[PDB]
Amino acid sequence: GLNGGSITEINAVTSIALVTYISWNLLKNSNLMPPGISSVQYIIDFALNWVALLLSITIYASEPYLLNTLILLPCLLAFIYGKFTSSIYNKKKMITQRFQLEKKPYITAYRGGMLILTAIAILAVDFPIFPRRFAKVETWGTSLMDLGVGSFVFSNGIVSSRALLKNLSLKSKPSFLKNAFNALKSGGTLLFLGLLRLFFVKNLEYQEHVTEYGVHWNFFITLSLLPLVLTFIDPVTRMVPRCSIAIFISCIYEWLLLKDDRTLNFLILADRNCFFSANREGIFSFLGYCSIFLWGQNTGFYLLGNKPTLNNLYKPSTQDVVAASKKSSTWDYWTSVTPLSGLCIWSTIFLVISQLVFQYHPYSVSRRFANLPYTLWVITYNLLFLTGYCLTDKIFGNSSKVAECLESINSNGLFLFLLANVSTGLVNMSMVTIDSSPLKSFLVLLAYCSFIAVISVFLYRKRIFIKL
Ligand SMILES: Nc1ncccc1-c1cc(Cc2ccc(COc3ccccn3)cc2)no1
Repeated sequence: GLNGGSITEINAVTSIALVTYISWNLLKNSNLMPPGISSVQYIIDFALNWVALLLSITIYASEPYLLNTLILLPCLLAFIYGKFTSSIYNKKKMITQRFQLEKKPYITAYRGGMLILTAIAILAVDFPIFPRRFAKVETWGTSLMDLGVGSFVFSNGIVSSRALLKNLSLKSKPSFLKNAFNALKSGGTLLFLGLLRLFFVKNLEYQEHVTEYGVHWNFFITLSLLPLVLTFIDPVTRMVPRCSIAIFISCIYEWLLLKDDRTLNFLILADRNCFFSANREGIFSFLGYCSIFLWGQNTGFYLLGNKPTLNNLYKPSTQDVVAASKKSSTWDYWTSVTPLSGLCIWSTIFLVISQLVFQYHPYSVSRRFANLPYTLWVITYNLLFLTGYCLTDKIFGNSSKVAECLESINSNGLFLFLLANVSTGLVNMSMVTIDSSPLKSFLVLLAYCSFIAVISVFLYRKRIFIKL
């Protein structure tokens, strides 16, 4: 585990995604780049999106800051050059238009960057050029490979918020059993893949990873099982908002963990004799994952809309606020917000709460147990990133297509993820990784990235979408 590393290094390493996005937008608006599409656009996109992240993670991990400047300062200059070679929105349209869901570019960029980072890190973990401080921690610590799950849960909750809103828009309430069947149909593929991976592990008899998730439990099972519990709870969430339920669950879990020490002693040093004693880690982390999913849904609630609505800060509503504005009170005026102000409010509240909790916590963070500080840290980081991406989108003024690679990876995330896993397995069976000198490993990584990018672009261009 090597105890991991500090958070500030993690933020400095990850900011490269946002820096590259800003540089790409500047290059697009610089007007020098020729109008028709050609090899130049593809080369520039590949260099900006894939090569920069790989350079940040492995070779230039020691000095990230300098790298960022070398990405931003040149492009900006080119921008100005365009501005020297060269010597609408309607309120009535908003009033007349009803409530519909609208896709946003920054969400696509966010998901594409997340998926690319993961795909790179999965293969990069084996080679020696990858720094050892970024490896996953054993019991207590912070590392770059602990934020991958939290981010995924947050994004899935944000996405499911749109299904919630669309269901609410319908005039007839669907039956509860129909909702359960829809959840089962959604989770069937993940459950089937989990069982297949379990059987493949039986056949492999590979190395033990018991402390990670237990004898039988796995990430796919939890991902498939979350929605069923959410639909079971939704009846209660009708009477009180989701945020209060998440707070209550987290408080109960933390009190149970902290009131005494025998619970920790049993959770850490117990024998594996019966089934419950065999898979304790996954069962106990399920509560934290549920809390993260709930907060992600609540955050996406007002983000995924197209126009401001009444009390969209914590509740799904489709009505209009201007009619209320004739005699709007203080509460109705404060709570009904546009996406940016709501993001800012939640960000500040979570920052202050996280600072207090980190100040007065006796233990450290832990991924195995998914205690309170871990969830707080994940939520605060994700909120900050999302606010940055929204601010960039707003200042650049584009509203109402992001780079090609981001859209291509976003379209077929699951299939490309499985293909990436298969390719990493094959390349590991190909050669001995720990032997390779740095240049050879870098060349191998470059070839693998090129192959994946070519496959993704070819799949997207022919308009073929595969769902597994
Ligand atoms: N190894 C894994 N296994 C299973 C699951 C996941 C992972 C995993 C993937 C990563 C790469 C990574 C993704 C997301 C983020 C934070 O989110 C954003 C959003 C926008 C821009 C930049 N980052 C950091 C780092 N690290 O770990």
